[PDB]
Amino acid sequence: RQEAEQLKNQIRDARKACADATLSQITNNIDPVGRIQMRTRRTLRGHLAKIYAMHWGTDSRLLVSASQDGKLIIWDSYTTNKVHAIPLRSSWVMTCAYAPSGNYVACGGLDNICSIYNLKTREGNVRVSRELAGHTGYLSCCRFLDDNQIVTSSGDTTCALWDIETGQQTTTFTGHTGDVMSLSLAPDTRLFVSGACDASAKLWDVREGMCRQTFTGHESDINAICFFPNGNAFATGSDDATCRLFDLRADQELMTYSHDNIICGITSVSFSKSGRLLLAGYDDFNCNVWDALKADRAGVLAGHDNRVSCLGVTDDGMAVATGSWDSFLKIWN
Amino acid sequence: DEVWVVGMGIVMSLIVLAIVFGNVLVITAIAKFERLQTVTNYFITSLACADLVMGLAVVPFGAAHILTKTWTFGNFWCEFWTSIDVLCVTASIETLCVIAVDRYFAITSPFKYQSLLTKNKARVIILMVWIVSGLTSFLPIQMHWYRATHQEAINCYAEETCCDFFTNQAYAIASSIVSFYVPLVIMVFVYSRVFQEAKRQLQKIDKSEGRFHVEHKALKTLGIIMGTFTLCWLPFFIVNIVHVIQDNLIRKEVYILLNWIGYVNSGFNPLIYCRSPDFRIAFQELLC
Amino acid sequence: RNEEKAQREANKKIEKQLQKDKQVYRATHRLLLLGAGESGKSTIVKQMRIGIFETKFQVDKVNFHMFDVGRDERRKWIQCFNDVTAIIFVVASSSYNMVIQTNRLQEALNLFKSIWNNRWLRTISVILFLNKQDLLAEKVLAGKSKIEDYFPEFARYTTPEDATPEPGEDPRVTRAKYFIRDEFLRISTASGDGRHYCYPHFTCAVDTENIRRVFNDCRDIIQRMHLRQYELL
Amino acid sequence: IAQARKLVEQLKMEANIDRIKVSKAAADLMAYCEAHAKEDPLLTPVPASENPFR
Ligand SMILES: CN[C@@H]1CCc2c(ccc(O)c2O)[C@H]1O
Repeated sequence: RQEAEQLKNQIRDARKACADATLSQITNNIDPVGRIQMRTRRTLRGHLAKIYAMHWGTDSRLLVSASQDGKLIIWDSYTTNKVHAIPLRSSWVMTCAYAPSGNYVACGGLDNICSIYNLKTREGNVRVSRELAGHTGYLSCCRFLDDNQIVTSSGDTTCALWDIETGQQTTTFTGHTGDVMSLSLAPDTRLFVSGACDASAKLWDVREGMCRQTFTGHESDINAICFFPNGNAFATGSDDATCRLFDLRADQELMTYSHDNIICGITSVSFSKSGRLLLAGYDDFNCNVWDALKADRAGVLAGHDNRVSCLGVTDDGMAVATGSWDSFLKIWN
Repeated sequence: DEVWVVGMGIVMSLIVLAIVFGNVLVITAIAKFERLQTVTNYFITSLACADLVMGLAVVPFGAAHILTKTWTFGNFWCEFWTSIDVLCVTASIETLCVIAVDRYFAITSPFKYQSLLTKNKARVIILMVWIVSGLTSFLPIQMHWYRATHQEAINCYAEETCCDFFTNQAYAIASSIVSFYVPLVIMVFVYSRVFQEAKRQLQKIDKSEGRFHVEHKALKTLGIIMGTFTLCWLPFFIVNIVHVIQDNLIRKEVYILLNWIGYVNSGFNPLIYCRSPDFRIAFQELLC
Repeated sequence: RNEEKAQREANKKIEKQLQKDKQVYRATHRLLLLGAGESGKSTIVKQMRIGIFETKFQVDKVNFHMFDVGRDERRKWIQCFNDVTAIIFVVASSSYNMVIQTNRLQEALNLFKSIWNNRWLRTISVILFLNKQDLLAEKVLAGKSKIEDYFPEFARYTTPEDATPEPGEDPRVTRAKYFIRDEFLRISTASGDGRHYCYPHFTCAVDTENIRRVFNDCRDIIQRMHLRQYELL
Repeated sequence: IAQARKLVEQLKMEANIDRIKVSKAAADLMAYCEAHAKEDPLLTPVPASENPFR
């Protein structure tokens, strides 16, 4: 245990020595984005109960949402129509994902099983493709590496890489002390980071299977995770009111986003297409928009009767849709 | 004297403004926010719409009559205004009765209440209430079934400069019953049952947690709900039934004063049926 | 062209299906079976039956849905059970002298305090089942570990003036039962603000009338919620 | 026992890495944001004619 303490002290000393100047100092001369006003262009209605997860399709037109009613609805954002409505075996759902090819939709939750639904099937409109089992905890978040590979983050404090065709875990990632609550894939899909309740965000390498870096940051749990569009940075959403941005190469936090008035937690974090705006939800009914490079609040998104539990920015950056516990999906622009 | 007329006009204008502002604010709060859109709030907005209609049509023209002492508009407009007045009053009172019945079903049968009330059912109930209110007002007034065969009444119906209310026994009794007396009985039985339920819940709580620190509120709320409806409208319908029998003469001023006391119930209603914290937050967001 | 008509038809069919599902979902209540291990949750669950475990039972033509979860002290899935009709809390009242290191009853009290003061589970009433009454009676009646030895406040405790006993009972077992009950009730009363209450029940493995108790507790919960919503309570 | 050795090895693996100065990383993030600011519909108000949702 003495060697571990020495290694941790050496890592902290190296990080402190590497920090030349804070990102706030360098971005002083950058002009602020100014006040941003956003309006609810379209509101999606039909969900019976509160909504946890959402995912924007690669086409930037289709999005899928999950609710406790057991209905997994695929919406057409442009026409505000329901393309599909998939029932679920388990009413309690905590995650959902939409495959890049647009043919598969992943779901999971307290059922301890990740379910993949085949949207391409014509004999049956929607049906379960695989029943991915092996986790001993609730699946917090699932994401699609490809049309055949999926990575999930469960309450077993382990993230696993699954193979849909075979139906069994190809690789499992261990090291988190607490439950894993969020997961996001890097654009190249070779790397991904998973936030955990252990107040630490860890970076994983998919092919090697070994943890690479770990960022301490704040002390509360991490509920939301999201990479920068560049792929060399990511931001976390804490149970404390602080949102923090970390850099993989510098291996330390660059800037923390917090306000004196805000005391509630963060449930969803996503970046804009250019990365200039960090759109983060909150336990408070209103959402917030932060200037990533300056930690200056630009706009506030309000209009949800309950807490915001989902948020995402579409691939082309045209719109942002936040799914709150009010059983309503609101698309902003 | 001269000052008295100005004072009455100022009071009437203030009443018109208060009613219009209150009901418009309630309807706007219900419409703007999807949170407030609830099955019981459909009945609430039906009541608010009825109150707004009355305070915009019957109250201003009635004030113009009482100040002017004559009816400047045509003979058709007198009948139309009377029909609008009766329709609005009946719709408001029966909507109060429907709200009471909805609360009775909510507390009395909690399990079945969530199933046998639906948005379609609420719309059907509101449409039926407005249809019942219309048949009592428009059908008799427009087809001259309310007109009574009296010398003074026949003279009044002739000259277009005079527009008062003279009615036969049958229509008066039927309208009074349908508008106020059946809703009174239904509401009294409803609120007695709901008070019994609240009381028994209170003694059950006391039995469960008597030693630890954890019906004034129920009595106060029921008084604020029913007493203001009884006090505002009961005298008017009582004197209606009295002077229609004509066994005890009732002066026209005594009738008009009680009718306007009934009118102000529309303005009073938003302060009674929209005290919820959600409604208060919506009002605070709307204005300042 | 035809794509708009096809989308409209699909949306209309899906909306009708979701309306039927809305009726079915609003017509059914949901409960959470939350309790410490080895406290008899399996036996009581089987009594109502007549990764997650979902059992559906209906009484008086009213559908109840119960979900039992089965992994650490920290609970972040507990936020998923907001708006449930009631939380059923089964405890081993007989376990006042046990190692769960720590007294099992004290661990149950800590769990009750955590559940009561949780921000997400606010406005949710807890149905409390003091399971294993017979074992508690056997322990207290016979010579065994004293309650005062493990719970210091038991020495100053006295039987409440209500003193509602069963048809056959002993003073000592009644004192122990009521002390255990008022511990939970004292934890419950302080933090509550009238939105949610705690319903205590003394039950045993032999008893099979827990369906009626759960039904009555749910009826009272919904009635109290409706009464407080309209400000008559 | 065995867990401590695994944790120590994991910490050793993360310790041996190359870290670039924070100035370079901040410059890279600033350059990326400045370069891609022209193609961000959220940051700058897109015309209503080209906006798909309106
Ligand atoms: C012109 N004033 C009318 C006359 C009779 C009447 C009123 C209200 C409700 C009724 O059911 C009535 O029959 C009064 O507002």
